[PDB]
Amino acid sequence: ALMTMVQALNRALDEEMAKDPRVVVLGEDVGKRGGVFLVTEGLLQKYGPDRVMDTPLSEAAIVGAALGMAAHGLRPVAEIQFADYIFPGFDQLVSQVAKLRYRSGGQFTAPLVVRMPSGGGVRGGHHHSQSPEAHFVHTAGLKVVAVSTPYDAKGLLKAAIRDEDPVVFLEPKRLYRSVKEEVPEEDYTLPIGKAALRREGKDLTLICYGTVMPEVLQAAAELAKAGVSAEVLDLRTLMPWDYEAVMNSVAKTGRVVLVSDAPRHASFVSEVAATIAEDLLDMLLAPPIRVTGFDTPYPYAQDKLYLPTVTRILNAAKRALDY
Amino acid sequence: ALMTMVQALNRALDEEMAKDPRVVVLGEDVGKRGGVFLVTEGLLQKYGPDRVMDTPLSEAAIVGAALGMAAHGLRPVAEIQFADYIFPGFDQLVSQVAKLRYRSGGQFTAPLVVRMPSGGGVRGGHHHSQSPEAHFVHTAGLKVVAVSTPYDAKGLLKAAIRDEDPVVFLEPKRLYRSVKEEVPEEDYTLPIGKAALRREGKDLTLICYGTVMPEVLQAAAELAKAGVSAEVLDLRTLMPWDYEAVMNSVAKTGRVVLVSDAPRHASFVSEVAATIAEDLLDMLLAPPIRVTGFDTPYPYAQDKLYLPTVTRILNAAKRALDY
Amino acid sequence: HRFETFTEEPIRLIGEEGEWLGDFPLDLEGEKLRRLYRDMLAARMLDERYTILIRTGKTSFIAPAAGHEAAQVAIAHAIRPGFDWVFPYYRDHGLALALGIPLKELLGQMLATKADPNKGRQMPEHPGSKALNFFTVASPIASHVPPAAGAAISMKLLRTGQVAVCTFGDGATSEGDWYAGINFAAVQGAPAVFIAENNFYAISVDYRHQTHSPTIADKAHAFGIPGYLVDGMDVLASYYVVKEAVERARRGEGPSLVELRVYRYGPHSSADDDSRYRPKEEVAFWRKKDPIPRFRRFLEARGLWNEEWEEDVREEIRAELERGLKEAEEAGPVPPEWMFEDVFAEKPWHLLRQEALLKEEL
Amino acid sequence: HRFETFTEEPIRLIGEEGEWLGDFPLDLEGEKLRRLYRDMLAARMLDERYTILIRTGKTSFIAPAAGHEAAQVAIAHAIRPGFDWVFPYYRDHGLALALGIPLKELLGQMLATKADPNKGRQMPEHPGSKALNFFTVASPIASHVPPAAGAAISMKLLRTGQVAVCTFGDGATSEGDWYAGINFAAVQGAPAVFIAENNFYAISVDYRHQTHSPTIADKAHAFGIPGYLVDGMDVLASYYVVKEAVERARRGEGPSLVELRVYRYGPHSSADDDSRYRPKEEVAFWRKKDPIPRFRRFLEARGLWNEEWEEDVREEIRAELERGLKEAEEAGPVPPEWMFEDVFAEKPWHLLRQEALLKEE
Ligand SMILES: Cc1ncc(C[n+]2csc(CCOP(=O)(O)OP(=O)(O)O)c2C)c(N)n1
Ligand SMILES: Cc1ncc(C[n+]2csc(CCOP(=O)(O)OP(=O)(O)O)c2C)c(N)n1
Ligand SMILES: CC(C)CCC(=O)O
Ligand SMILES: [Mg+2]
Ligand SMILES: [Mg+2]
Repeated sequence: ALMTMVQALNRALDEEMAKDPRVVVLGEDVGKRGGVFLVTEGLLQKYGPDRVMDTPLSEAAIVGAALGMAAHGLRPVAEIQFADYIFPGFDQLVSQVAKLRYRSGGQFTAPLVVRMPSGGGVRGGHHHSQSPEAHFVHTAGLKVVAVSTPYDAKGLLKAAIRDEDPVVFLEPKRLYRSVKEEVPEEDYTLPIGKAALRREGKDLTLICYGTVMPEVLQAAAELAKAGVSAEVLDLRTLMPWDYEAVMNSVAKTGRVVLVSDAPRHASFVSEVAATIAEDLLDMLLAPPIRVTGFDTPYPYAQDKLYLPTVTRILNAAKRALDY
Repeated sequence: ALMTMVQALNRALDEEMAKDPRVVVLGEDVGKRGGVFLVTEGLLQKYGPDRVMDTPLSEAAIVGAALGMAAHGLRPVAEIQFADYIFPGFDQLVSQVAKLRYRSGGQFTAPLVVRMPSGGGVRGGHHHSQSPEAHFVHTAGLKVVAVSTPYDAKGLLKAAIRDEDPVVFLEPKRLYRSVKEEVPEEDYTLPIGKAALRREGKDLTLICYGTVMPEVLQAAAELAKAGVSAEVLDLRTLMPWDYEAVMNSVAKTGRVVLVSDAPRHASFVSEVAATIAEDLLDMLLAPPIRVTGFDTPYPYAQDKLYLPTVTRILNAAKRALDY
Repeated sequence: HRFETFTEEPIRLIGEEGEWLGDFPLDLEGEKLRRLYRDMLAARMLDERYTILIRTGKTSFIAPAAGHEAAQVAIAHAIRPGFDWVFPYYRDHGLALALGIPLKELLGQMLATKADPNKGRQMPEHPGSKALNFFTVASPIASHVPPAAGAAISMKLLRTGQVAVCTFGDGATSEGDWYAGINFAAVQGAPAVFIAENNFYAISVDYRHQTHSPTIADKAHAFGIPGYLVDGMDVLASYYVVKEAVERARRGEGPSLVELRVYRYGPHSSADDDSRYRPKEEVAFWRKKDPIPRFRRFLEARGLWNEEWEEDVREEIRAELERGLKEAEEAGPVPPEWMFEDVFAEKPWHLLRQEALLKEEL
Repeated sequence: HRFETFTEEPIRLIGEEGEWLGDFPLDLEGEKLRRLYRDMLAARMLDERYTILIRTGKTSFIAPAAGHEAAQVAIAHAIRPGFDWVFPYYRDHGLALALGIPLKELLGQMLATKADPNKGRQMPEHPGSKALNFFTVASPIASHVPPAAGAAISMKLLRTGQVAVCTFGDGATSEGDWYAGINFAAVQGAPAVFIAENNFYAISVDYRHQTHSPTIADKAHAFGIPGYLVDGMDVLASYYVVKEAVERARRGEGPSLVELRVYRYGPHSSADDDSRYRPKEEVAFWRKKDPIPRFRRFLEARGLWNEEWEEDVREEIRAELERGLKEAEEAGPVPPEWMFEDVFAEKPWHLLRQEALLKEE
């Protein structure tokens, strides 16, 4: 069946909740309203107030209580209304959730999922979220996933809900309804930690994920018009990321451009770039080039410019090709 | 005069406070106690409770109030007892402090300093060993400084206090009294954003800062006895970092090793490394190698195995030289 | 005079027939009373104007403040604009208007034109003014509470005699920083006044699911400061209770927590759907409590209001609105370069390189 | 039947001369009363044994709990160990001991040996036990309050009939997460009991500079839940009030905030100087309120105590301490490889690589 990302995410939750009574959804406006993006629409009506619960306006309480629920007996899927707003409950996430298994020598676990909309790139009247994944990746103990297709949304969210390790699930708001795709209604999951090959190429490797997907794909198309075959690789899982997939692609093409809308400095793509340089120096025909969000707060007026454009991506590709 | 890092820092605070009435110190146990590390010893008795104030146990209140004070007319130097405890006040730091000038079109400013002990090698476990600089460097709007000598301690803290931009000042606690270096009693400052050359060399570049300087400098010394001339560069300022100093050195030597005790993934040295590979691929004779802390919470038992050892650094140096 | 704290019934001063209920004599001059009314009309009219800006696609987001007029106008008048500080949130454009912020700047911020002194950096409903000590609105809920406390402590140490008023909604009272900030202010006896514009909803989450304390005023007990429960639809009660707290703060007696019970007539925002979690009965019931008509009857009963005067005021207001919108628009779009300005006092090396990289595209 | 909330004077049940002050008649058998005393003595002696571990270098850090005994032992006995959950903080080793956590495991964590079920991953005073639902201590003040609220909500939804107790110091009540966590628990009517071990100090910062509310119990008004002011040096008053709060929570009536007023006789920690910011008049004054001698008098007045029993109890305790320490030490040092274990259920590629790299060292 064809469906948008919102629909896929919703179906994933519905499916998992039907399979396990321990799966519960909690967060701001997730019940009666069905979420500000309707990701949890109809769930309260079907599963009740004990399975889907609106919480007070406190991210610390949301992340923290979820950790407590997970340690005790439930499989909570917490929602942070926007990736930007994870900060009020940052300590709960990094000091309690991330380190529970480690500090307790394995006596206590955190089978919980924290989903959240992120990025800008769309003016639907909603808050533009500066992608904070780097903060999570830098914190040992958290698995981080960022989806970009309805098919992946369902497969991976279900995977996260079954995964015993804490998973931070990022959903690019601009992609919630940007395009429909065939999404099997049958039960299926995707593997966390594995990248997805969107397009095969041999001249250039385009490493990306989430928010920037649209521009990256069109850039590959433009490149094709010029006789350049670009391999588009959607990492999907930022931690642990698909080391093999990355290195095999760069080894092949010899030149790579990494794209993301997250701030440049100490960003996740910076990590991948630095790792490519440390391990495949001998396979590089050009310097690993990073196309990222600028090192400024997310600008509302210049949203069109902050989010990497097809042009910005192509200029980097050219630089990598002409090198 | 010869003094420890603690003495130099205390001297700096005292100097600036005598110089400007608007300079105030606030934090947990900074007053009567003189600080858990004595950095603020005697200031209360000299300047009064209205300039050196003990605060309730809330990092959000500390950082946020410091922000409010700075915006209104004071020049606060806030203290976070341990860098590990910045998280409860994270939103205040990244949402209020870092973006004030920007979101207000320059109408409001944040002339404040946030001091905090950091780094491992002191059997601090998970929350008395962290080096969270990456979280700060990744946040646009914050200047990040990490010192490693008593001389730099005084010069850069005084600089920070005079800087109208928010400055997160990290103090490697293992170095609080590691040595008594010469520190001028006269008034002087140091430039924020400029690395400090510790050793001039031409066979290898060692980029580092803060916590790991002891092992790095010792690694250099042992490389000398072995006939290798390594150049040691202490960045001092992580944001904005000395781009020129770094590129020049690497340009010369052709091979670099970056050392830090901060977790590897999406760390600060990962940023510099990725940037070196992006702008000087043509000057690299070997892959940029990173000797960092492991991607795990800071372990108590294996404390000494976590912190980079001279051996670990030498091994990295060897790979760079034998490449 | 001193109002009762933690009262079971919210404090009221305006009877249903325009009768004065105070246990102290009304001391507002006739002119000042009419001004309060004028500003509430202006606030209401600005709000309805915002509705049109959305419909016409001039702005992408609004947070309807209809119903908050009495509370917002009262606060604006309880302090000394230009002198005292205000730490507001996104729904306070009524307060911003009454405080004296130029429409050109408010609408400029809404349209993100060069007219916005905040340089179109944030989305709509994020005004900010240095001239009027209106601390630029931040997105994360209650994140402005701790800063308000710091500003107040600064005012105390520097003996400026200023006071800092901090407004927020009911939902914000659930955030940890809300509690942490006020606690510090109370301990320092800082001249700060925390005011809740309680509309019983945090988007769709109702008060009952927000907190278990019967009122927000009761929370004051956690700080050992006075707490007040006021009828936020009564502009006089709101004005006087807040004014008294401001004076208490100004004279060094520490902070207060004032709860102004109001109602959000419109949806949470232009991105929300009120008729999706609220019974038409509840809304209609509070509609009868509109603060504007209520205060009108009070002035009417004293020969301080008449149809003719109203029309005169409304006409002068709608003209000001059209003039303000015009100036805001003719200001022009904010330049793309400004994207790298104000991150720091001066643009560092990496921003210079980044700003140059953008030009390869512009 | 039911204690008064927000009382002016802290609730006390033991008179100055060992008399019972309760309205209701005492309903604890003599055996149980002696148990309470036994446990307090064991707690106090464990603390003093910790002092020795510092002096001999066996452990690198300790948080003196002397003075907290009545409160900690009372809490341990107001709940059902192994059934209800406990969310403690670093200074609760006395509570951990009375709750039944093996000395082997406590001392093992203090010494970071294989005897520590927490595998020596954290610094001393960070105990944790799966078997006894003792949620492993975390360092950030009050960070365990939201989780406690969550577990409680879980108990409610799963209708396990369990209760979750959460202990913390006075300083912790100033953190935002403290307020946020409790607020949520209160809204959900969760079976959680929040207990403050108020010793009037957060290291060197005194209560006066910590919060402006006259008591911590008053803070309960912010959540619409009942708040209790109790003499934390009175083991009976502490047991009964916490017991009542626990029963209230267990029957689905929601959380409560219980303030147990105590005093920290030792310095904040082994890395502090207590006699550097506290008036000797204050310390002396409170040293005469020691919970142990106070309950001793109560037992003596009822024929439940005598000098000879005191000696035997102390000697039994001392022997147990030695046995426990010996077992913890003989467990051996934790393997170096354990540093990469438990970050996740299984080690990802980058940890395997990092571990491998280290092994080559
Ligand atoms: C930290 C944080 N979490 C979530 C949001 C999303 N959000 C925006 S407005 C809002 C409702 C706040 O309600 P209340 O404080 O009662 O104010 P009102 O809008 O009702 O006047 C929420 C949850 C946010 N801005 N910040
Ligand atoms: C978030 C955070 N900030 C600071 C610290 C450092 N610190 C450790 S113990 C302590 C005192 C806490 O006092 P209180 O809660 O009263 O407990 P007590 O030690 O008195 O029993 C402080 C400030 C910390 N652990 N966590
Ligand atoms: C504009 C903001 C203050 C409120 C909506 C949001 O947070 O997305
Ligand atoms: Mg509201
Ligand atoms: Mg205490």
